[PDB]
Amino acid sequence: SAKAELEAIAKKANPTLGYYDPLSLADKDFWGKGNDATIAFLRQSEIKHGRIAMFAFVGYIVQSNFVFPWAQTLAGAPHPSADLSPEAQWDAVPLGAKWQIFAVISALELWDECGGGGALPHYTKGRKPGQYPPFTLFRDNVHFVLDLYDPFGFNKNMSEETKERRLVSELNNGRLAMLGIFGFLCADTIPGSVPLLKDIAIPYSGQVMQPFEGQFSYF
Amino acid sequence: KVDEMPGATAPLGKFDPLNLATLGSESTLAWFRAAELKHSRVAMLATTGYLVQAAGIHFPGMLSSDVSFESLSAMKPLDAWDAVPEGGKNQIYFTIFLAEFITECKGTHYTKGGPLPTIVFPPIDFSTVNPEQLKTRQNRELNNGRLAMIAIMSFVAAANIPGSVPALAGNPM
Amino acid sequence: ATGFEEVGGKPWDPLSLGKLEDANDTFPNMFPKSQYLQESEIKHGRMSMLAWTGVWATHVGGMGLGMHIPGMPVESDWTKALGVFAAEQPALFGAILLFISIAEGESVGHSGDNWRNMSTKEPGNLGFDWMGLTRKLSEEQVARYKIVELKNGRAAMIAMASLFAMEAIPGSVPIMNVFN
Amino acid sequence: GSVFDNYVGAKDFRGAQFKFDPLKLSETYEPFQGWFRESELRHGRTAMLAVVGYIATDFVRIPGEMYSFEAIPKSADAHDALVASGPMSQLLLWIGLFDLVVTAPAVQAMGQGEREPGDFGWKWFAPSSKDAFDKKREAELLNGRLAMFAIGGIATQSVLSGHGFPY
Ligand code: CLA
Ligand code: CLA
Ligand SMILES: CCCCCCCCCCCCCCCCCC(=O)OC[C@H](CO[C@@H]1O[C@H](CO)[C@H](O)[C@H](O)[C@H]1O)OC(=O)CCCCCCCCCCCCCCCCC
Ligand SMILES: CCCCCCCCCCCCCCCC(=O)OC[C@H](COP(=O)(O)OC[C@@H](O)CO)OC(=O)CCCCCCCCCCCCCCC
Ligand SMILES: CC(=O)O[C@H]1CC(C)(C)C(=C=C/C(C)=C/C=C/C(C)=C/C=C/C=C(C)/C=C/C=C(\C)C(=O)C[C@@]23O[C@]2(C)C[C@@H](O)CC3(C)C)[C@](C)(O)C1
Ligand SMILES: CC(=O)O[C@H]1CC(C)(C)C(=C=C/C(C)=C/C=C/C(C)=C/C=C/C=C(C)/C=C/C=C(\C)C(=O)C[C@@]23O[C@]2(C)C[C@@H](O)CC3(C)C)[C@](C)(O)C1
Ligand SMILES: CC(=O)O[C@H]1CC(C)(C)C(=C=C/C(C)=C/C=C/C(C)=C/C=C/C=C(C)/C=C/C=C(\C)C(=O)C[C@@]23O[C@]2(C)C[C@@H](O)CC3(C)C)[C@](C)(O)C1
Repeated sequence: SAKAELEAIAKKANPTLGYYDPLSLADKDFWGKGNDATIAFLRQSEIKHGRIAMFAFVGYIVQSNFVFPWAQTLAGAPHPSADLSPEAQWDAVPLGAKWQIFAVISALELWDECGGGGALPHYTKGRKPGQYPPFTLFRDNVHFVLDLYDPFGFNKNMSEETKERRLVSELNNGRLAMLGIFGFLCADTIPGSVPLLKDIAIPYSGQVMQPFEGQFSYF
Repeated sequence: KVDEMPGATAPLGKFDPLNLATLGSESTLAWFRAAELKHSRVAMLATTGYLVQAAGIHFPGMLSSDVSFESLSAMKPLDAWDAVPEGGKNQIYFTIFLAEFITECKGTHYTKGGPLPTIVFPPIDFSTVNPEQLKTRQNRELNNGRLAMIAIMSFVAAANIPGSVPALAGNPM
Repeated sequence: ATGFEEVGGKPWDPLSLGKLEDANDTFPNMFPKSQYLQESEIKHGRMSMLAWTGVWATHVGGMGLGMHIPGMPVESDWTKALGVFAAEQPALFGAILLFISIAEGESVGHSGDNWRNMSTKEPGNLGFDWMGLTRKLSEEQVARYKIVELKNGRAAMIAMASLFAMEAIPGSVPIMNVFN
Repeated sequence: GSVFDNYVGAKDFRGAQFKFDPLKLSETYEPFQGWFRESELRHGRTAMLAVVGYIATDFVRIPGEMYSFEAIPKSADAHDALVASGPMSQLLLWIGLFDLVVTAPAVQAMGQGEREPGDFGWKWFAPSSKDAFDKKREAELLNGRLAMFAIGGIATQSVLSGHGFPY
């Protein structure tokens, strides 16, 4: 089943490429959980990395472009620079403000994975037969409408012939901008600037995998 | 039967020239099976535990009260075994001494057809993992151990006899 | 599985010490009933499993263990280690002795006479099944771990008899002259 | 037996059924189920005050020489520099006294079935129903259980760090 379900959607992303599997990673246990939770976890991860990817690349361009002027912190408040590297605009974020960025993600990462309740309905399915799903229920606590992925609802008008043009595209759309990150974000760390890439964040950023540039260490 | 057994791969198939699988009963072959399974896992951890302990990976802090991790910026990885103190060497054996018990005290012992030695702590539910792809892994597990049983003997012979191994004698160990 | 695998599958009572109190009418209730003998054997076994491990974990050097709680008194042998601890730490020694005194008194206070078969409890059943074990296990395992506790109690009682004999008779157990 | 349909509070952060009895305590110690609830309600209330009571003390301090910021720099030390002078002996005397004359007769009346556990007679604002009173009870249980972990972190990190309100 699980091997057959990729080969149905292999031949839709690229019929010349087709079924891509030399490292044989989609048939086999992670922590010991079986084939049906194998593909759906890898069909999971390939788009979570890709959903951030489109949202990174659009997020990169506008920070190289026009910066955002107001008061950012309560005292001083200068808003780190316009032309300057969004790479190290991320490091020029204050120490406090990085935590609430990470904590609201963890509020959404706690949100994505639980499973349906034993006395009330709260959550969707996980990886047993689940898809790669959205969040779909934002009404469970005392809050107002900030439905995630749904600002101004209207997605109620497309059928199963038409939704496959939106799933499989974003697969390939998310793979482009994923390569669009590392094709650029290496080109600041190294010179080499894949075809030609020059008027840029001119030193290296400094440990792009670092959440926190300076304040606390571990030794 | 040597046919239908993980460990029989493509380049040799049934590798038994001196006919040792026939030498006893079926209970005999099951003993040699999980011997090689256990000989593998010790040698895989010792070969990999030789390569690091030689490049300077170096746990931060103190191993014991005064014999902290200077055992790596010093003596060879074949050494630093008497440098580990006795109470430190003792709990290693006894965690192993405990781990050899659940291995033996299952409901069915493996020479009576029971299961191979499983993980002592955090035993995920296990190889409910698609038995076609289970057979490919137990070939992977044993072959890496076959290579590691040779390799850990290479690492001992290089530490005793200099020049006993050509493209490996020019290595500081 | 039976508890008798080392004596031939049969109840090992040479010298008939369980049959006494019933052989004759001549001492009316002066020998213990089966229920009292069964709790004594479990209790002697449980105290011996703790005490052997205690003298084994505090022996320094040799095979030894030399493990030592920080702040307690350093004493080489186990023979004098109680009286040193009793003098130096009165509050800790008094709280352990009170805890042992209450729990051991509570063992018999709620149940009937043990010396006579009138107890209404299983022997060895102190209310310490906190882990919730035997409420999750099945009856074959629960009956099995009782025998495991018994024989390990029995191996430790013979150990404690060896540990007593080596210090009263210097050549008594020869496997420890060498072992130290 | 089966404490879960004998009481309330078998709910996680959501309100779905959780049934948190891993060690089977309420089955092995079945006559102590009322005492278990009584203690948990006691510990919870103590924690909910001692959370709030604590960390709201780095802002305000009642007037007086010892109270107002003089010999007591932080909120966390406030024990064993105040024990000697009297207010800890005074507050031990009453919490003691109260515990020695009314809540020990109260827990005597629980075991005879003459008292619901954790009652004390503070029926001023109860919704006076069955579905709504359980929801108030659950909201008390779920808050009190969080306050136990709360001051467990707040008292530990303030000896370690020594900082103000974010410890
Ligand atoms: C490509 C893979 C990769 C690599 C190589 C690293 C490497 C590292 N990660 Mg990281 N990480 C990764 C992927 C990766 N990450 C991913 C995918 C995630 C998930 C989002 C994380 C999440 C993560 C977290 C949450 C944290 C790290 C941290 C670290 C650092 C740990 C060692 C340390 O403390 O050194 C010292 C730290 C550095 C060299 C980097 C920051 C340097 C600052 C500016 C100070 C430099 C001064 C001084 C010389 C060094 C430290 C002193 C100290 C007093 C500050 C190290 C540089 C930790 C870290 O950096 O905290 C400081 C940390 O908290 N990682
Ligand atoms: C678990 C509860 C608890 C405990 C043990 C303490 C303990 C302490 N507090 Mg504290 N406090 C608490 C809760 C608590 N507080 C709460 C909830 C508040 C907010 C009002 C305060 C506000 C507070 C201040 C402003 C100060 C202290 C101070 C002190 C210290 C000296 C004693 C004193 O003057 O108390 C004073 C206590 C109060 C003014 C309020 C206590 C209110 C109690 C909890 C009411 C509940 C019981 C009540 C009798 C029930 C009546 C209900 C009715 C229907 C019958 C001492 C370490 C002083 C100090 O030295 O600081 C370090 C000080 O200046 N506390
Ligand atoms: C180095 C090793 C040492 C560290 C290891 C810790 C030691 C092991 C744990 C010891 C536990 C003692 C056995 C349990 C006794 C508790 C009795 C009880 O609570 O219910 C017994 C009573 C409950 O009373 C009952 O109430 C019922 C209503 O539900 C009915 O009315 C019953 O009739 C009535 O008996 O609770 C009381 O304590 C009330 C009297 C107060 C005085 C009791 C004596 C003091 C107890 C202190 C010891 C507590 C031990 C701590 C618990 C674990 C330790 C982390
Ligand atoms: C789940 C059940 C657990 C069972 C426990 C057994 C395994 C435990 C492993 C870890 C012990 C941790 C205790 C911490 C204690 C602690 O860390 O102290 C540290 C202590 C260090 O003592 P040293 O004398 O080195 O210290 C002196 C200095 O510290 C003073 O300067 O090490 C021990 O004593 C080693 C314990 C080995 C004990 C062997 C156990 C029993 C098996 C015996 C079987 C062999 C003979 C029979 C063969 C047939
Ligand atoms: C079988 C079993 O039970 O085990 C379990 C254990 C456990 C833990 C449960 C499991 C797990 C989880 C695992 C293993 C997760 C691993 C995750 C991992 C490994 C995540 C890396 C991210 C790296 C990034 C994003 C790098 C960015 C790098 C960037 C952005 C760079 O620029 C690199 C950089 O170099 C440049 C290009 C230029 C230089 O100038 C500077 C620097 C250095 C910045 C598994 C899988 O289940 C297995
Ligand atoms: C003569 C001279 O001069 O040249 C030298 C050349 C050279 C090359 C140096 C020599 C050599 C020998 C070599 C290269 C020897 C290498 C030997 C080898 C191959 C050693 C592998 C060990 C495997 C390990 C540690 C894996 C553990 C894996 C563990 C602990 C797991 O977690 C299992 C795992 O499955 C789970 C349960 C979950 C799964 O999700 C996946 C993972 C992995 C997580 C010689 C012969 O000496 C001579
Ligand atoms: C080697 C090492 O280092 O380990 C350490 C840790 C270790 C092992 C923990 C150590 C210890 C301390 C120990 C052993 C302490 C022991 C304490 C002990 C033994 C405490 C009993 C309380 C009994 C109660 C409250 C009974 C209530 C009984 C109740 C509530 C009942 O009504 C029972 C009832 O049954 C009826 C009548 C009928 C049933 O139908 C219904 C139920 C079940 C409800 C050491 C010595 O320090 C060593």
